[PDB]
Amino acid sequence: HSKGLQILGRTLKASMRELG
Repeated sequence: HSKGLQILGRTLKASMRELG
């Protein structure tokens, strides 16, 4: 179940606030 939206959203969001 939602591990497959959790970790992607979390990773994507991290990826966009750890960007610069």
